[PDB]
Amino acid sequence: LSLSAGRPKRPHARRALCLLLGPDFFTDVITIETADHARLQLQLAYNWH
Amino acid sequence: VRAVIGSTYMLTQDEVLWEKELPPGVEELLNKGQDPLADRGE
Ligand SMILES: NC(=O)c1ccc[n+]([C@@H]2O[C@H](COP(=O)([O-])OP(=O)(O)OC[C@H]3O[C@@H](n4cnc5c(N)ncnc54)[C@H](O)[C@@H]3O)[C@@H](O)[C@H]2O)c1
Repeated sequence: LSLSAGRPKRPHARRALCLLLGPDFFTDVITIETADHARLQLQLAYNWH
Repeated sequence: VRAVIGSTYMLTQDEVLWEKELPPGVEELLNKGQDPLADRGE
């Protein structure tokens, strides 16, 4: 499995062999912009299983 | 010419080995790119 990793979540950054399907999380950095044109970046955290 | 696949084989009388050539670039796809689900990145 060729997966994604890193701080802005680049692709092809962590090759692995088994699939972990547990309640982990991964964190991403999202740059967005509002209706007032305020550019601002986020840090989120994603509980998945 | 045919393909004999499976068990071990001794060439009988009047049989020789044939060479299968491939179009250019196809050998580069066979040896380099092993698993296109794996290394499809490049
Ligand atoms: N329940 C929890 O809160 C919990 C449980 C286990 C681990 N964690 C840790 O939280 C950290 C969050 O950091 P991050 O996500 O910013 O780092 P990251 O973005 O580098 O992590 C990438 C994510 O991919 C997942 N992953 C990696 N190899 C895997 C495989 N073979 N199969 C399935 N999933 C795979 C990891 O769980 C990780 O969350 C992880 O490094 C993880 O070890 C949290």
